[PDB]
Amino acid sequence: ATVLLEVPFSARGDRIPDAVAELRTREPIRKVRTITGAEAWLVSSYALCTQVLEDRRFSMKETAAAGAPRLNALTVPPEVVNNMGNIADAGLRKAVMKAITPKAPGLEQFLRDTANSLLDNLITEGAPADLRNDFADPLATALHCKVLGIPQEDGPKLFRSLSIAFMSSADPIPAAKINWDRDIEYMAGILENPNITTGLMGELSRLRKDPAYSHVSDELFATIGVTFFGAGVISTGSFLTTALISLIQRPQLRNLLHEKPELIPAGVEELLRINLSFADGLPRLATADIQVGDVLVRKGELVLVLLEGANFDPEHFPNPGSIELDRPNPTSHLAFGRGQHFCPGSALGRRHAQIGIEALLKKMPGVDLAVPIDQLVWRTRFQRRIPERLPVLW
Ligand code: HEM
Ligand SMILES: O=C1N[C@@H](Cc2ccc(O)cc2)CN[C@H]1Cc1ccc(O)cc1
Repeated sequence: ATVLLEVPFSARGDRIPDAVAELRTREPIRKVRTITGAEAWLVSSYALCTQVLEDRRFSMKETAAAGAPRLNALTVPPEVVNNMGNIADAGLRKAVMKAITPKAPGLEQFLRDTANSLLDNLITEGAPADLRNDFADPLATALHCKVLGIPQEDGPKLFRSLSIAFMSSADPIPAAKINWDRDIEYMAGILENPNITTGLMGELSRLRKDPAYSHVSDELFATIGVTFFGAGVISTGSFLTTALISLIQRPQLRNLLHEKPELIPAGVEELLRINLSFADGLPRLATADIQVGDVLVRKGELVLVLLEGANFDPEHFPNPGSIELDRPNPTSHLAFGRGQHFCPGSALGRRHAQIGIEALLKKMPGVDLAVPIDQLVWRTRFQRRIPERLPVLW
């Protein structure tokens, strides 16, 4: 006798498990057990993943309902699971989007200057260098302080909440509440700080005093700052880190992008497609009985949309494990999701990775791992797959 298949399969972000293609072929929707002990439906084909993400009856908000089967414990208040819905209901979606575009004057130059400064410091210090802790994550942090309009010196402490805030735990996490409440207090102070007049927080600060937003809660305004900092920093830092591994393990591609940097955007789109940064499927709770492939999902059941299931599906992306810069459907991957909850920071995430990679290839054309790849230490029970350190030489 064996127990029901458990998720996630592996915390490693450098290889996709063979089990993914086996499930996709044999049972592209099948029952699994999550870390909390709940059962869920794991969806692993492109066709079924998109079906779920495109049907709002598979609800993100309802995953926070008391008594629901859970993928993991909440690390935020339950209402914050509906964060984007709350922002939209407050009439703030357009303003938040506009504030997080990479097209803001001087923003791309700031990303370039910051990436170049971080790389120059690594070169001065000498190999080995840690590309996660001393490149990708500080670049993500600096970017988000700039986008938010908050002091660069405040970034490191906000960043240190993230190793806990983005845990994927079976049980509630006491430290997550301590950090959440403290970070909310910080953002509430930013809204009242007369010096904060730029970026997302400067815009929220002004809208907060505009009569057309007088009944939007101060709780929501502070929550937008904490959540966009956290989601953006963890997602960009983690994606860039693991994309650097994907690139370092593909020296022919690395050489091609070094030689022809105009191919970097197409390269980043493929690095997004093959990315294993999301450690768990995207969760949704069924609000009705809905047929998904051979399974009638019942109201109240949990569904997990496995992004690498979709993104490595050979029926949608032939030769899925290969980075091919001339695919006919290059942006049709699910790295930023699909449907109602499509990533609001997608353009900024793409630009962060493009500039980070462009700068690294110019500064360190000979970049390579400084340890055998198996020696990377993959963070466990986390919402992202990331190596704890990424030691390189050049
Ligand atoms: C490479 C970088 C990024 C990746 C791969 C990524 C990926 C994703 C994915 C897959 C989703 C959909 C989740 C779902 O449907 O359950 C999402 C949602 C979200 N992301 Fe991103 N993200 C990235 C960057 C960012 C940035 C830069 C920000 C903000 C500054 C951001 C903010 C958010 C937020 C707030 C949501 C929730 C949207 C909703 O619920 O409607 N992301 N992201
Ligand atoms: O915008 C959001 N949208 C939802 C997206 C979501 C839903 C369910 C999950 O299992 C994971 C993420 C959750 N809260 C935020 C993301 C977030 C989470 C934790 C933090 O400490 C900071 C920012």
